[PDB]
Amino acid sequence: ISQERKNEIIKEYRVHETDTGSPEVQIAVLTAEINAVNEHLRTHKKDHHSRRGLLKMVGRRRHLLNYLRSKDIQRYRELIKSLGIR
Amino acid sequence: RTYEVMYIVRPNIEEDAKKALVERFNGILATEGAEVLEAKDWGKRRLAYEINDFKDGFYNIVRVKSDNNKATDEFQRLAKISDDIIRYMVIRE
Amino acid sequence: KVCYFTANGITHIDYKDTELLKRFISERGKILPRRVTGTSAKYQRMLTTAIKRSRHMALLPYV
Amino acid sequence: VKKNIENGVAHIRSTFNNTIVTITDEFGNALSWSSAGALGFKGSKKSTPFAAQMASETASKSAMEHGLKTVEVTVKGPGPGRESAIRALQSAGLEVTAIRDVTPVPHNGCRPPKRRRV
Amino acid sequence: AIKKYKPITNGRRNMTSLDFAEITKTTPEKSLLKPLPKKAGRNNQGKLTVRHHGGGHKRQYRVIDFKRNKDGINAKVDSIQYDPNRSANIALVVYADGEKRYIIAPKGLEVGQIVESGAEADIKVGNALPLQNIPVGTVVHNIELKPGKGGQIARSAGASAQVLGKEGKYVLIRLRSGEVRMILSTCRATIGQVGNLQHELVNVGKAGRSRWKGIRPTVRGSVMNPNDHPHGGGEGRAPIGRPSPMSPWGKPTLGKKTRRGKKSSDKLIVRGR
RNA sequence: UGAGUGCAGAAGAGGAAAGUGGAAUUCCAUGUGUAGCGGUGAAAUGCGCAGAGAUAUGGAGGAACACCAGUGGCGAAGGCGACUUUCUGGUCUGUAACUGACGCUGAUGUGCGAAAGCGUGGGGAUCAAACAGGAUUAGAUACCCUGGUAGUCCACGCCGUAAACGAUGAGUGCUAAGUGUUAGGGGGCCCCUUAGUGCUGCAGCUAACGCAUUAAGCACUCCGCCUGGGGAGUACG
Ligand SMILES: [K+]
Ligand SMILES: [Mg+2]
Ligand SMILES: [Mg+2]
Ligand SMILES: [Mg+2]
Ligand SMILES: [Mg+2]
Ligand SMILES: [Mg+2]
Ligand SMILES: [Mg+2]
Repeated sequence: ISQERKNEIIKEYRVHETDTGSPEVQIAVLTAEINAVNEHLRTHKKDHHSRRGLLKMVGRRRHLLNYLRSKDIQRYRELIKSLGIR
Repeated sequence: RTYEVMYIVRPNIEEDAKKALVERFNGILATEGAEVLEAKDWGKRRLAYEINDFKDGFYNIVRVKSDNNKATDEFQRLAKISDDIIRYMVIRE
Repeated sequence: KVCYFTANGITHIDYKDTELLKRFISERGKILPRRVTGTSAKYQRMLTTAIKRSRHMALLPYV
Repeated sequence: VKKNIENGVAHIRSTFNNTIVTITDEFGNALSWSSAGALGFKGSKKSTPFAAQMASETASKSAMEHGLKTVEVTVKGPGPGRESAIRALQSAGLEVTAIRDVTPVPHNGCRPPKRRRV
Repeated sequence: AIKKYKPITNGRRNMTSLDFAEITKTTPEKSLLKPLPKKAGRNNQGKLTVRHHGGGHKRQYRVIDFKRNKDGINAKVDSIQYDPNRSANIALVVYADGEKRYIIAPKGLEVGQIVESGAEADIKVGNALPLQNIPVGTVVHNIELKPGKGGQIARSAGASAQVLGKEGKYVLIRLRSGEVRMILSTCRATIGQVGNLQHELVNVGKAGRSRWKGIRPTVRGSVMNPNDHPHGGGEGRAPIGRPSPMSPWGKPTLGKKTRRGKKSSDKLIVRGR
């Protein structure tokens, strides 16, 4: 993707203004990334080197998401209903 | 996305249709959601190796700014058909 | 010895400057090696790209 | 029977078991050749410098009857026949206007054959 | 691509068939249909001249433009239909003057897509040009061999030809079957492969599925009697018993060329096979 | 502080689809021109007076991309080498805004995996299992030679192996130096430092060989694996 869309989405999920490193922000970015890579793969389905990075992104997402579930279920539930990933 | 298009026109075209051809191709690269930062012409220069029993040919650079790639694709497509053209290369810069 | 591009400050090689490239070539159109020219690897790799492009466009010979 | 061509090419193909030396126009038309097999050489003699000289001499003397003085040299292949063949061509009463050691070297092309184990 | 039916019975055990997914309308255009009665190898004389035809589903002929004489006008593909009269799928193209005609639909022709014709045309698939304004190497179909008559050399499914060069008034064409042929440059053609590219991968599965098409069964010669077939006769199964395998009417069939040799295309044909 | 994000930068044969190009081989057609060519330890089979081979021109077609090219680079490995466009992943440096241990390993499972091989459908130049011939030899269903089918090539599936090797599991940290190189950064051509990549080498280790800041050292965590050779990576399941 690009800095443009990246900024455009982290603005609306960051808990505050200078934050750009919260789990919510990261996992939103990640969902954008994996969706992009999937739309690449539905055309170029034989790029396993790119599916690999997809899998890494998914694992990192789920790790953040388990941590947030441990920390505040309310932010967890709210984020997942805002993203539609469960 | 600033590209750079250079092609080759066979020496045995008369100057009028040569000007017309170059108007066509500049209008193609420009008239698909683009613009042309510059449209340049060197001259009937020598070739290092022969094409189709041609020995020398024209050069024409068309430095383009664009996005979405459609113009450049149609350039390649039509330059394939056009036997008035010999070479074409695009280089993103 | 010395690198020509580092010497001259130029940092980006163009596929059209035969009066800059033709001295990095043998008699037979062959790319010269780096121990000969004294170039860096970055600029040598640039030379490969630029030269082979110029050859495609007939600005220089394969032979 | 008569032909008057003043300048031409000599194509020296040499290998590790035979050399052939043919004498043409500047347009690829044959006037004469020679070969160690034409001279009767059989075996490790065809490989030699000697048969190379003798073939160049024979073909040049076949071709000067067509009135040839100058001739361009065109070498192909490996083998220790080419230098001797060329010196012999100087001795055959012909002038030498250019050597070209052009040899078909590919750009990483067709797959060569397997290795001989003897 | 292809439907592989599961093996319930033994008739669907090795069957395949087509998804029919290139196809948008089934109901045809009433205005362009014509009747088509079966003849079944039966000549004017009433006699069965050609064997292994007859006894199939009935059909109605979809009238098609293999000429494309309507030039300059641009068309709009409306629907891609079925034709039983052929192996390929067809397209209802609507000219801007409001006329509907069928064509052989190529590979990659989509609904809403435009189709021109003439010499001043684009080189896109579905468009019809003469072999002068068709450049070299391009892949084509529906070539006519006589200007004005209509396309006869690329009409089946998945078929195409290749333009190679020009001998002035003639044009070299690398047919399917590998046979090169000069063709006259006024003659039209279309760019692309004909569609239904998987028509050949259809396992029929049954004898009925062939009888529905109009294919009576082939009886072989080694089972007929000597009154009927020269391979025939013999006590037990017998082999052929001749230097050459023969046809029913007593001509050899394996290897023997059957072509006339003082024909006018013999000079137009550069390479064979 | 570790691990991750962001901001500013760098390199790269990382991967996938299409597109373009040139050298060479093979094949064809035409011209010239005639006695062999090719190959061998040496010869013959084979091609050739139906005009070969050489040579020149042109064309068709398929495959691989000379020089750059490097103990160089990238990738989890396998592997990746013409050029271009489109799409796409990961890594390194600096900063110190940002979250604040979110980390490591990882059985079962899932998925990627040279080459050969298999299925379907194309393609088909070279090379070349099998096959045929010649030769060699006591014999030669081998080496060598002439040819030559599958196959090698493409797409979609399958197999799921290798001396798949660094025969060295992954993560983290501490432990003398020296010298080359790759991509960076800071300072004043030199110095210093990150992440890799090679060589030599002290302590230590090792049965020895040798490893030695890219440990085979010192230690911790997790996983898998060994317990004499053969039978046997066989058999039954
Ligand atoms: K390996
Ligand atoms: Mg009977
Ligand atoms: Mg009879
Ligand atoms: Mg019997
Ligand atoms: Mg009988
Ligand atoms: Mg062999
Ligand atoms: Mg180091």
